[PDB]
Parts: sequence; structure tokens; C-alpha cells
Amino acid sequence: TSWSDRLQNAADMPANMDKHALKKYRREAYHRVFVNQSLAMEKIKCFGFDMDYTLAVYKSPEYESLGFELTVERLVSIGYPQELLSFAYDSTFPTRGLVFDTLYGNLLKVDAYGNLLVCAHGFNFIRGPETREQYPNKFIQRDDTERFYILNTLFNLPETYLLACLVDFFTNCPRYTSCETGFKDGDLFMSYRSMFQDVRDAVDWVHYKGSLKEKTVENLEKYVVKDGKLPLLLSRMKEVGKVFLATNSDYKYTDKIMTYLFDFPHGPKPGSSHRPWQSYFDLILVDARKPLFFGEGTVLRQVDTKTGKLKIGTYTGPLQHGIVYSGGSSDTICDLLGAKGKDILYIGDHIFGDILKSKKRQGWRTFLVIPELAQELHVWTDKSSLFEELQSLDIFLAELSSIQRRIKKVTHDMDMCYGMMGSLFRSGSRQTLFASQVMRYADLYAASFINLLYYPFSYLFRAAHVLMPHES
Amino acid sequence: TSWSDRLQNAADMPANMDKHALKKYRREAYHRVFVNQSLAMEKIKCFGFDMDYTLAVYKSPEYESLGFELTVERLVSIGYPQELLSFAYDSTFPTRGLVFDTLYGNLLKVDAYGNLLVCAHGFNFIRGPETREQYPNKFIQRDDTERFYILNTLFNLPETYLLACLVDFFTNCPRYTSCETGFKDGDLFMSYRSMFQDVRDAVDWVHYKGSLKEKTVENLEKYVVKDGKLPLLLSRMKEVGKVFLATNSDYKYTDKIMTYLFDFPHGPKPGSSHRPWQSYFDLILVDARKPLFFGEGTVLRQVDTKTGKLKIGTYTGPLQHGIVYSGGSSDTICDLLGAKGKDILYIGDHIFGDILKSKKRQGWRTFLVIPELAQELHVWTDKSSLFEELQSLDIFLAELSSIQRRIKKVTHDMDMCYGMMGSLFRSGSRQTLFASQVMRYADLYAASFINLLYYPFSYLFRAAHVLMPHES
Amino acid sequence: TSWSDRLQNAADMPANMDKHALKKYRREAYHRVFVNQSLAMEKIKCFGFDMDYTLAVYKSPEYESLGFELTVERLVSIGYPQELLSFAYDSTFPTRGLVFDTLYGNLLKVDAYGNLLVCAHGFNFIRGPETREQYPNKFIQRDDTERFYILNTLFNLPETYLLACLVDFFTNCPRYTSCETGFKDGDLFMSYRSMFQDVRDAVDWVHYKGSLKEKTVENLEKYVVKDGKLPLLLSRMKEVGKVFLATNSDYKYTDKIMTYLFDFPHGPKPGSSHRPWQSYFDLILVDARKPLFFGEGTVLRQVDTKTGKLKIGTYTGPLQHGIVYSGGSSDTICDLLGAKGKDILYIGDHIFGDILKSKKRQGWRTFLVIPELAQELHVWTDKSSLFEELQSLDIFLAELSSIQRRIKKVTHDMDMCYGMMGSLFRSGSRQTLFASQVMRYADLYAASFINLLYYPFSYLFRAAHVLMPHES
Amino acid sequence: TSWSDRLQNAADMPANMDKHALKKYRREAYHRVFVNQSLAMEKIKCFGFDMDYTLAVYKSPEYESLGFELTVERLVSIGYPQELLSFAYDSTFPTRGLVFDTLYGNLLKVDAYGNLLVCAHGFNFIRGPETREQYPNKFIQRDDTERFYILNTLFNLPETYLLACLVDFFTNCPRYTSCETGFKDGDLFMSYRSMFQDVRDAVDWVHYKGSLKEKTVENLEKYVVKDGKLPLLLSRMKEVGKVFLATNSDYKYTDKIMTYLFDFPHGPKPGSSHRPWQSYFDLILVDARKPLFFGEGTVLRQVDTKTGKLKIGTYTGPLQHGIVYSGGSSDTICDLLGAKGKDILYIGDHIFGDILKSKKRQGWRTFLVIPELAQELHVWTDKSSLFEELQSLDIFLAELSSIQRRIKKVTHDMDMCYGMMGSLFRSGSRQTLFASQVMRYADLYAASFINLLYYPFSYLFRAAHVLMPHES
Repeated sequence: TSWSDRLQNAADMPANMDKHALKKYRREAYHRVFVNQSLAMEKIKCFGFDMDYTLAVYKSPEYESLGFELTVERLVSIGYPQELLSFAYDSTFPTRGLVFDTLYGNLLKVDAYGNLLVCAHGFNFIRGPETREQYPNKFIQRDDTERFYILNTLFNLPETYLLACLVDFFTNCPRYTSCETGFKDGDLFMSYRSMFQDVRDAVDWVHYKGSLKEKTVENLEKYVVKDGKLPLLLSRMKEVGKVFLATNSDYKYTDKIMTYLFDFPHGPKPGSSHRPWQSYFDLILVDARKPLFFGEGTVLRQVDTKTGKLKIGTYTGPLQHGIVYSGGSSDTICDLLGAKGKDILYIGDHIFGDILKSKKRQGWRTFLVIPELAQELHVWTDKSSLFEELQSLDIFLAELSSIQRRIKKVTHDMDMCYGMMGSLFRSGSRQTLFASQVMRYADLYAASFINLLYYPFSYLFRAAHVLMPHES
Repeated sequence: TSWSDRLQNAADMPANMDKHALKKYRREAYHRVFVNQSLAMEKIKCFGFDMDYTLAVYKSPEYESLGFELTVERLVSIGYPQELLSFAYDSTFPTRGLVFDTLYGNLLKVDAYGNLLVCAHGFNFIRGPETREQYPNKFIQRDDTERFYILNTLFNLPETYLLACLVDFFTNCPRYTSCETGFKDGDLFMSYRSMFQDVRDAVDWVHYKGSLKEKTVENLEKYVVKDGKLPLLLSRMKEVGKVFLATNSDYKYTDKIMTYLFDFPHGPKPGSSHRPWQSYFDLILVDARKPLFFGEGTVLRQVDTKTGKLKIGTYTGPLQHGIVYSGGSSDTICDLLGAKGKDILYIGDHIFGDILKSKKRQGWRTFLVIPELAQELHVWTDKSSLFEELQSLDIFLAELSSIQRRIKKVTHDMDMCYGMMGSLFRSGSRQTLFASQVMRYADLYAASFINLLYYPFSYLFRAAHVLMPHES
Repeated sequence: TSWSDRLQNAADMPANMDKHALKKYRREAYHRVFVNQSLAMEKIKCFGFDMDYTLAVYKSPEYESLGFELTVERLVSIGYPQELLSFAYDSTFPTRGLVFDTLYGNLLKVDAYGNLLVCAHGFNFIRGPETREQYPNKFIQRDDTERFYILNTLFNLPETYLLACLVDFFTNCPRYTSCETGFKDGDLFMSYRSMFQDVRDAVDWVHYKGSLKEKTVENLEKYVVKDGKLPLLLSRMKEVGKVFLATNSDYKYTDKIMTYLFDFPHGPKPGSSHRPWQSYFDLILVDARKPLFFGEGTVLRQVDTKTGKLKIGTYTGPLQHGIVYSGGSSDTICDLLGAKGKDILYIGDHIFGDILKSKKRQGWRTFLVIPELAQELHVWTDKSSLFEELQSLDIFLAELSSIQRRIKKVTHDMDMCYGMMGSLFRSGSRQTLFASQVMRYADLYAASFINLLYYPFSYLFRAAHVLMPHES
Repeated sequence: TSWSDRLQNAADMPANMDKHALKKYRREAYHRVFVNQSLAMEKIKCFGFDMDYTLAVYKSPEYESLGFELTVERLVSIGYPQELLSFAYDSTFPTRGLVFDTLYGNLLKVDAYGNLLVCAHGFNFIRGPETREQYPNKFIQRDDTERFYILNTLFNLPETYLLACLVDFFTNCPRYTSCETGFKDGDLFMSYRSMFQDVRDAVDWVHYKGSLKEKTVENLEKYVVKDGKLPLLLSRMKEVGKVFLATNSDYKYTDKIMTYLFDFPHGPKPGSSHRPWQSYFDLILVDARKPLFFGEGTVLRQVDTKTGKLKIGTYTGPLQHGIVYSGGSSDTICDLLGAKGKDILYIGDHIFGDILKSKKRQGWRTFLVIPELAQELHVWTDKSSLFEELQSLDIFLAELSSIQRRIKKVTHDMDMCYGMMGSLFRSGSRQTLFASQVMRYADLYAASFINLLYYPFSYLFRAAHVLMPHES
């Protein structure tokens, strides 16, 4: 059972909008909205969305596997060895938010302070002492962006696995000599940095010039979660506020995906007339170029929705019914909808590029979708005894060395329940960078934004106050 | 009673090093070390220090007042009006960490997300609705450093007050016409931005070319806290590890100040031979140029300690007894002391420029000195009933509008106990940016680093684990 | 008769290598090498070449017309109006080296100091006084690269004409309102800057992703000058030194073009065995990325010449027979051929990107190919009486207002002999920027590098010494 | 006889303004204005000036020697060795426009293309072959400003000599070991780069914080050329146009110097009332910060001429009688005087920072003062036979190896007539970079701007047309 299997199982259920049923349903962790900062829903006047992995949640592992395959095929087409074609995507390896170290060719899982939690070279998981040779302080300076690339999006899952596959392959292939910073093949030297750039380039190519979009749209049921409750929630949002779409995707792809997401024989509820997807939005903006969108943005353009091409010129006119925008900036949205930042709840999956930037640059309210939570929550509850034992061991150690090997064992067994690179949110008792960023920049979070459907219009989401140590 | 009065009262006490007495003493909030991140003291092998406001804590309000007076005198000398000479420093106005908005000439107290907590134009404290005219989202983007300057050091206290004095003065002086972005004086327009730059320039001038250092050193008892327990603590640190000084100050000033701080008729304990200040350090580095120090730094130089001048050339030799370094980088320290970052506890007051940068760039352990805490803790405990009422009002409101005006009143009365700009750490129930940065980048904090004297050599400082909402 | 017609007529002649015949032949301006700086050919040890418009001179106006048509088709495909399809390339309009002013939508011909010589808005040539409205000092600051784009390559000829066509079209089309900085089409505003960027983008697209290369290679006789004397000259160069190719083009295109340029039933001379093009080069480097090539360059790669793809990795090996390089830097060439800059004569058409940069950054000797000279020289000699009258009028005026209108008339009539935008090298008696750059950065220049064939191996090219006014 | 002796001898002569006398006087090379670009004086409507080395020509070698001495004293005061005090300025060594190579510690004289003409390490003049070890192509890339500093101003003459003195001193002092990039003194390494920066810093210090200005103003007759013809020329300029001052110097220094330059018992002519210096200017601007002045400049301020301090605020008012400006930009001048660039003749000595930038950025007309020409012209005419022999040897060689050693000998003997680093304008038959920049950016040039006095109001300065080789 993948996280998208969980999401789709919940998607298949019709909405029981009885008030007691809703209250009962959102008690469950799976259908809950989690709160890092208090948020009064009555103050929200605009609800905004990203599309990819927010409205359109791609099914796992099928979509990652398609991405992986196409990226492999691209590398082979530019001259990588044929053996790459024997790789096959393995969803049990990558966890989101890993750091690729381009100097030494390692995948690293780090905490909020750059401390190493996990280090793998290819498929070899390096133990603490061997880690010190390359990381003397068990630390990386993560904003050294010339060296470190943080694999923070769900689109980065295939390349996370592919990087490890490639390091493994070159290491074990007798044609190459393993060196500290890459591989020697006679008079050719392939650094991990050059290899990483090739991978990054190929992933970008697959998305923008290759067949990934085409292959997705030709089998949307295979590749995209679909939920008849989506139009119900959007229609309810529109009763109390304005609704907007701001997506990096282009209009043609957006229209294909959104048309699919709304293709039911009814509109908001069973029995109601079907309505086009565009009718659910007060403002539709494509080619957003986030994160730049949250600063200067780009020139505001209008989409010719008949052709899918941009009209020639900058659009200087007002908001009108049926217009579709391209580019612009977050200020376009504010101006056209008559909103200030705190009137907006922006809903997305990209914890850096959208959620962090909308919060930091504009003071928008934020709702982070974390699709993996739909399954991570099942693991968390099913294996609560391991975490609780781990807590009790940390307690017992602190008030006091057979305990230390035991702390490692339980940490390992716990982490392995999630996958080879452990939980998105922690390794044993240590929180990841990703977890820290969620807590810091997402006001609200959940496995799906659909969980908003189970809270009433003016619900007050409450987080407990944070006190300093000297205040406690 | 100022915070430095509290510090000096505690400084005057001799050290009772009986183990029960120590344990009893550190129970008290005033003598406690507060813990944001767990830290095993046995793993610390090097203790490093800043000098100014860390080892050498300048007395308040006398030192701020001297700075203020000299800065005023400098502005008058460059052509500001004579009325400036009638200003007098008022310690009840400024709190550290305020933001000067150079566009509109306001001092702002903000939370970690840039939300406005307090806004004052001169001495006029602007209420919520009037604030919306200039700050439509009650928000600033604080890293817009062309517009906003954050007054984060204790050296910035005099200019914090001086900015408000100047805005008040120009506003109420009939020679000038108040405009949205500054003041018109016929065919001269003085923007708040130009005024701010003049103030900043004058403060820098007073420190580097004016008489502030000279006036400080001619009356050190007036201006600098002195504690006979300082050599005791440093001597104890040296029994278990290495001790270093890394200061932005120059050698001549450093030597004057440090000589004063160690000028007792004894060394570490009463009855012991006096030892020169330099003997307490394994490594002494001046002209550090932090924060650049924590990246590329500057060329490593050697001080001729006879003349106070730099020897000509880059120093390429080893660590030797009696050598004093100038410039260099944090890597110099690591190399020369044979330390990795996590072996180092760096002790300082500058929450951005030293503590944040040493943590983020190098993974050093950090101890933040917050001198104002020595008095803020007295206010916190004395007025606990106001905060607790505030908590109970927030609770009672949330589970449910005569309450809202009551929440404002109690918030105001609480804040005013600290001063006109409230607590360093909060306004009512909302934490400041400064508080958030302390929690994020200081492993340990206290009103004085002397509080380390009351914990045993291998003490384990414990912070409770942080759990995410869905983990709780 | 176009310049390429002149070049091809000379190309069709066999080489008479009798020493008297050669000396007689190079007397003629058409077959001469012109000298700005003295150059001792015996000191040249390496001869280097660019390919496009140097070895492979594209026929005019056919190649410009193909580029124009494809660029038009691309703009229409992205949403420009259908009327664009009625444009047809006109070789009588553009001269190379014009400046497009993106603010006001003008093509400008300027002197070396930025003084306006000619200003056209669409097809309207603006007279002196009307020019002052937009250019009050009849001057532009040409390195304001955000505003001005200098159209310096022969590849820029189609877009030079297309820009004027588009300004004309939008100006005269009643759907649009002409504004100072662009065109209003209801609620769309198309600035000249956005229009220019679209044109630039489309030209780049045609070259790199469109059908221009394909259409060229399918009819090389239509599109490329071919000269059986090319292998003779290259073979002679190889007798006295090393020969290299450094081209921005890719290997596959390079191989197609070069194979065509050497496709005769003989090698260097009639009767000799044909030899592959690669055999004429000691070093072949593609994907050069000039001008960056003359600084840091890019990573040195090796071409797999069987597939046309790059081998994976940086190439660390030596120069070997048959190897083809990609990327690298000018230092690669120097190192591998054992040359210093002054031992190299670099032969190319790109007066900025190759000739200026190789001279300024590396001190290479330079030979500039100026294909238009093959026809400009015919105009220069045929209309010498107009220029001489112009000289006599400037003389007679200076030693002294019916003369001023006469100076304008003769200037106009002279310029119009070259085309609507006049000579590449001057307007009347005023030299262009392009002329000044030729004099400054090209040691030698000619209509074709083939003219080197007519000078003996160790010829000394002589330029007269330049004296200052006070030295004269 | 120094160049300033020549200037002062001519300064002591009264103006004979008879038209025949003037025409006869300007025939002589010493009193001539030299012409690189034709310039119609009747079109000039504004005459602008720099002060230092333009209006105020400092006497040589006395002023260089004072600068040298004070710079030496500053270096000793910061810890350089006492032996520096035994140096004494030698005007026979430095020529203006040399390049200091901070890598290898050489002074280089280069041509316009970066080719080495002269290379000295300390006082050792390195011959051609030994030069190739460090400069394999006898070439430097002069805009590598991290490595090369071009000593282009007359203020740089003392440091030119001091750099050579220091390299000599350290080389020959047995305490130091000479290395390729600097000097080793035990565990101190002084690179030529660090040494150069110290020198540069010290020169700046002497000018801005040391006693150079004070020592100059206390003996103006010793240090500054004074010419009673100065007010006559400025008064004549004011009859036909506007006159402005734009100087980097501050008001107080400007007022001292200018007051001295106008301190005669008469005004424009003998017998006329004395008038204050300010009365000769329509616009006076100090603290100009050229070259930035010719781009964005700085904020426009007004000087309080009673105090010498700036008024507080940006000056927004009009041009009024008696106002003195500070900062601003070249656009301030244009706006306030109602001038376009070509209406302005800007008169200065700084061939980069003023003349080049005013021409390139604004299209101003330019008059370059070259004080050394007042003596270089005497050498040029007195030793014409050496140059002519050199020309005849170059001719005879070219149409054809006892000649090559002869070309070196005559080149050496010629150059040595000017000084150890030869003529400002050439080494033998090769022009310097400085010469090329004069020809390129100065419309007019002369040893003094006073030479304008000898040409009538609407004189037409003529330069011959430049033809390309193929046009000739």
C-alpha cells in the first residue's frame, strides 16, 4: 500500500456532510488538518492552489517509475552505457528531502542544523566512523549550493534513486576506477558533479521536451488520483471567498489535467450539473515561474485559450470572466482579488519554492500538502511501540553503554519500517530538515487539502503557544 | 535597577564551590543556564569567547548614554541642528531588536514572520488601524535590507533611541514640513533613509575614530562590569579543554579591557598569584572581522604585542606560546587547536553575527549571553500574574469581544513593565523575532556565561524533544 | 551581383601558383590582404579557423532569405499575425552593425563614439532635427546593453530587416495604436523591447531547434560557397605550421559542411588523391562557446565521431591523431599545440566575439574575414569620384552654406550605392563603429582568407606607423 | 628643467592679445593645442574644469617628493622597516602609466595591446629573453584588475617610484628571502600583492587623513603653478559661454587652492579690479566622485560655504547665484546649464576617470591636459635626429641583423633622454597604452589648457580624416 493508494481509497468515498459525521471523520489522523500556527478560517478570503502534487496527485510508484524510465532512456540516448536500461525504479529506496553531495557522490539525510543522520554511497550505508573521513564534523553547510543539491520535491524521487543506482553501477563496473570525486575511464574522468548535472539536465529534459507529459495524459487513470469530493470542496470555498490557481505548468497541460480531475457525470455533488473546471476559479494563472513569482515575477500575459498560445503583448486590462493569465507576480493576485496576504490561504506541496517563499516574502497563510503522510501516518501509529521504547531509552540513558547499541538497533528497525532512507520527518528521535521546515513555514498541513472539507466554514485551528526555556 | 546592576551585584559575590551550594545556586533563574538543544559538556574540548558584551559587559545606562552623547555631538559637528544637544538618553525607551523602516521613519517590533507587534513614529505609538495605511498586511519583508535595518546589538541601543528622538524633533520643529518619506526644509529634503545613514555613520565614527574607546578606558569602573569569578571559571575551563578569544576588537583596546577584567590582587582564587590575562588563553585572535570570519575570513596576521601594530606579512608559522593573531578565519582556530566544530562551545552576545553564523556555517556549539535577561527575569517572575491572566484570556476567547479589549489592556500593562518597547522576547503572548532566533541558534543561553561555573565539568544540559503535530 | 557572387566567381578560378602570377593577382584590391598592424608571417606557427562565414561562407541573399522566412514562420507559429507571411527578405535594406534601440524601436548606424549617422523607424529614415526629440545629443551610450543591441554578425542580417518590417507593419496596421515605446492593441501592450526579444528568441530557435541547418545541408550548392583552392591553402599552411579548427558549431553540422567544402575529385591540387577534411587539421575543436572560450572556457570533452555524441567525462589525455575535442578553452589549443598567442593567426568573421576577444584576452594575431568587402570594394572603386568630391567639399568648407546641403546630397547619393543603410564602413566621410573595430582589433583583413594564398610563406605585411599630432 | 618649470616660465609671461602675436605664439609646439578630432569652438557653449593637475598644476618634483615622503612615513608608522626613511624621491625613474604586476612585483610599460615594452623588477631592467619566463607571450591582459594596477595619474608618480624602491630594498636586504611572488621573513610572508595594497592604502591615507593637504596649503608658491593669464582665459570663456567646475576635491581645499590661483592685485587683466574665484563660474560642484559622476552619481547636496560643511538634505532647488553644489551627476550639470553633451568642452588631466568616461558615457567634448608634455616636447624636438634614424632603420630593415642590435641601441638611447622608464607616449617606435588612450578619447590636448587663450573664439580645430587600408 503506497501513499497514493491511501489517498485514492479515501477519494473513492462520497462526502457525508452531516455535521456529526464530519466531526467524527476528522478525529482520525488520516483525515485531519494538522496545525503549526493558529489560523482563524473566517479571516481567509481567498483560497489559492498549485496544481502538480496538490490538485493533481500523481500515483505512486507508477509516476515515479515512468519518470525514472524516461530519464534513464534520455541518459542512454546521450551516451551513457547500455547497462542503465537494466535499472528498475524501487520505491523502497528514496525518501524525499535528501541531499546529494556532488563532491563525494553521497546521498545524505540531515537534520535542521546540517548534522548527518544517514549517509549512503550508492547502496552502501556508511556507518558513523567511516563517515568522519569525508565529514570530519558529521556536518554539511547546506547552503553551499555549488556542492549540495537538496532533493525536496516529489518530482525529485526518481533522480534520488537514479543517483544511487549510477554511483553503484560505476563503482562495481570493472571498466571504471573509483576515485574520491568520481570515476576514471581511461582518459575520461567523470566527476560526481558532472554526473549529477547530467541527471538533473535529463530530468528537466523529460519534463519539458520529452514524452513524460504525453505519456501521463494518455493514461490519466493510471497516473493521477481523482476524487469526486474535489469539486464539492472548491464549490464550498467559493461560497465564502475567492478561489485561484497559480501553477508553474502551461495552459495546455493544465487544461488536460484539470479537465480530468473534474470529469464526473455531475458537478459539486452527485445529481448536480457538471460545470467546467475553469468555473471553480475566480482567477487562473499559469506559467507562474514560482519562486520568482513571489518577488518581481515576470510580465503579465494573457492566454488565448482557443490555441493555448500567449496573446502578443503585456496584459494591462482588468480581471474579467473567462480570462486566463500567464506569468505575473503574487502582487497580480493581490491586486486583482483585492486581497492582502493574510487574507490568503495558499495550498501547495512545494515546501521551499511555494510555501516558504509565499510566507517569507508576502506573509500569506500556508497549507502544505504532504502526500507521503497518507502512508507515513499508518506506519507512525502501527509502530508507535518502537518510538515509545526509543523515547524511554533516551530518558533512561540521560539520567545515568549496552543502552547505546540498543538505541542504534531500535532506531534502525524503526527507520526501516518507512524505507531504506527512513521517515520523511525523522531518523529515530532526530527530526529532519524537512520536518523543521514544515513546522516553520506551513501554518497547516495534511496528507491532502481535501481534509479541509471536514471542518466548518469558520473553524479556528489552534496551535499551543511556544514558551522559551526561561519562561517555562 | 538595570540589568548591569543585577550582573554587578552577582559579580561582587565570591564563589562558594561546595557542590551542594552550587546545585542550590543554579536552581535560581538568575544563575541558571537555559537549554534549547541538548549539550553534553564532556564533549566540549574548546571554549571560545567574544570580548565586547560577553567578557566585557558595559554598564547600563551609563555606557549607552556615553555612546548617545558622542553620536549626538558628531551629528551636530557635521551640521545637524543645535537642538540635538538638548536630547538626553532614556533607557526606558529602546528595547533591542527593533527594525528601523527607512521608508516611513518608524521603529517596528516584529515577530519571527515579520508581523507588526509595535510601531512607533518618533514617540507616537501607532494603533492597529492607523498602521494599515503604511503596512496594509501588518507585515514587513525583513530581508529587504535596502529598506529595513534590524537593530540587533547592544551597541545599537543608543541609535535606537536617537532615531526616535530625531523623528520627533523634525516632526515638531516648525522649520520643517513633515512628508511621508522625510522632511522638507525649503529646498532641502531630508529623507528618513538619509537621516538613518547619517546616524549609522556617526555611531561607526564614534567607535572607530571618535573618543568612545578613550572615554571608556579612562573610567573602566564606571563603564565595565568586573567579576573576580571570571578567572576562576576560565581556569576551570582550561583544566578540561582549550580556551580561545576571537574578537572583532583591536589588540590595544582588547589589552586595556582584558587587563582591567583580570586586575585583582589574586589569580583564579583569592590567595593565588595574579597571572596576566593572556595566560588564560591557548589562542588569542583579534581583528576577527566576524561574520566574514566564519567563511573566507581574511589573511592571518601576527600582532607585535610590544607596539600593538601588525607584523608585516601573512603569518605562516605554528601556534606558539605568547603569539597573538589578527584576522584569519574560523578554520584557523580549528586547525591550530585540533578541533572540529562540535568540540567547540562559542560564547557570545551577537545572536546574528556570531552565534547564528558559527552554528549555520560551521556547526559550532553556541552559548548566547543576553545581558538584559539579568533584569528581564526579575520582571518575568514579579509580573507572572499578568502573563498567566493573559494565557487564561487567550484560552477563554479561543473556546467561544469585551475579552478582546481586555486582552489589549493586559498586553499593554504587561509590556510597559519592561519599557516603552516592551520585552526583548515578546509583546504580550506573541514572541519576537529575537526570541525565535535565540531558540533556533543558541544551544544554551543565560544572562551571563559566568553561570557555567555552577555546573559540574561533565554536566549534560537537556532540552525536551520537539514533536510534530501529527506525532503528538 | 552580391558579395557571395563575387566570392564564388573568384572561387571558380584554379590556382596559378607561378610567382609572378601571384604577385600580379594580389595587386588587385579584390585579392589583397589589408594590413592594420605589421605581421611577419614567418613568426606564425599555427593557423586557426572559425567555420561559419569563414570557411563556410553562406551565399547571399539566399541564406539570409531562408533565415528570414524560417524566423517569420516561427513568430507566426507562436501567435504573431498572419500578415508577417507576406514579408519577403530584401537584401537592399540591412547593412551589418546596426544598433537596435529597444526603447524607441529604431535602427541606428553609429560612429565609434556613439554619434548617430542614420536613424530609421521601420522604413522611415528620420532627418537630423526630428532625431533630436529622442536623441537630444545625437548620441547613444552603446554599452547600455539593457537598451541597445548591436547587430554585428552576418547571422543578424535577417533580423535587422525583420525588425524594420515589424515596426513598419505595426505602425501602419489600424488594429494597433502607435505609442512612444511600442504598440497598444486594446488591453495588450507590445513594447519594442518585448518585440525585439521575441525576434531574438525566434532567430535562436531557428538555428538550434528549427529547420535551418536541415534545409541548408539538403542544398549545399545553393547555400554555401565552395572553392577548390581551399584545400591548397590549408595544405600549404600545414607545410609551415599547425592548423586548427575552433568552431561554435556542433560536430554533426561541422562534419556535413566541411565534407561538402572538401568534396572535389582531388585533394590539395587537381590530380592529387582526395583526403578527408579532418586530415587538414592538427586539432579540431567543436562546441567552442566563444567568447567564453577565451576566458575560463568549459570542460574539455571528446567527441565520439562515429555517433556524433560526446563521450561521458572530461578528457584528460594528450593530443592524438583522429581525436575531436568539444568545449575547452583557448589555453587547450595553446597547450596542445605548444604555442604562445603571438605564434597564432586566428581567422574569423566575428569581429567582437572572436577577433576582439582573442586579441584582447590572449594576444593572438588576427585575420578578419569580411565577406561584404568582396562587393563593397567594387562600389568603392566604381564610385571613387563621389567620395573624392566629398573630400574636396569638406576641405573647401573647412577653409572658409550652399556647400552644406551639397555635402548632404553627395553623402546620400554615395551611401545609397551601397544600400539603404549605406556602407558597412562609413556614412559619407564618417567612419562607422564597425570600421573602427576592424582597424583596432584585426591585424589583417580581407574579403576572404583565401587571399593568403597569393602571398609567399614568409611575407612581411606592413602597416605605416601611427604618430601623435604633437609628433607629426 | 622639469615640466612644471616650463609651465611656470610660460605662466610668468603677460598675455599679448594682439591678433598677430597670438597667431605667431600658437605656431610654437609649446603653446599649441593638438587635435585628434575636429572641433568647432563656436559650437561649444559650456567650458568645464577639473581642479587638481588641471587648474592647480602641482610643481615637480617638489610635490611628488612631498607625497613620497609622507607615504614612506606612513608605512614606517604602521610597521615597515626603518630603512624606508633613507629612500629619497627620484624624478628620473617613474614615467606615468606604468602597470604594477602584483603577482611578480614588476613595473611594466605596455603598448595598447598589452605587449611588454619595458619590464623592471625593483631597479633591474629585465631583457627580452628573461622576460619570457614570467610573460611567455610578452603580454599581459591589462583588465585583469585583480592582478594589474595601472598607475595613470600624476598622483601615482610617488607610488610608482616607491614600489620599485620597496622591491629593491626587500630583494637586497639579507633578513628576507626572495620568492617568486614576494618575500619570506621567517614565519611571515609578504606577497607583492599585500605590499602593493599597503602602498595604495598609505597614499590614500596621506591624501585623505594625513598632512599632505595641510603641507601643500602652507606653502602654495612652492607647490602650485600660478598664472595671471588664468583669469583672463576664464573671463573670455564666460563672454561666449558658461563656465563650470566639477572636482573630486572638497570645498575647503578647493577654496584654498582656487583663492591662491586668483590671488593677484588685479582681475582678468592688469589694471582691472580683483574678483573672487567663485565669480568666474556659473556652476561650482565639489565632491564630484568621478567617474561614478558620469553614471548614477550621488545625491545632490549644497555646501554651506561659511562653514565648509554640507547642508542637511538633498538639494531640490534651482541654480542660483552663489550656491555651491556637492555630489550630483553629469546630468546635474546638463540640466542646470541647459546643455547637451556636445555643447560641453570638459578640461582635465585624468585620461581614464574623466576624459574617457565623459566621452564614452555622455558624449562630452574633451580637452586633455598633459603636464609632462611641457618638457617631453623639448626632448622630442631636441632629439628628433634619434627618432628619425630609428624610422630610417625600421624602413631599411623591413625592405630586406647588425640592424637589429642597432635598433635596440638607438631605442635605448632615445628612451633614456626622457628618463629610466622612457617617454610617456612611446618606447622607441612603439606607442604606449597611454598614447593610444589620448588619441582615442581626447578631442584636443596640450601641456596646459591655457593654450586655448591663443586661438580665437570660433576657431575650427581640424584633424585629418582616418581612412581604412582598403580605402587608401
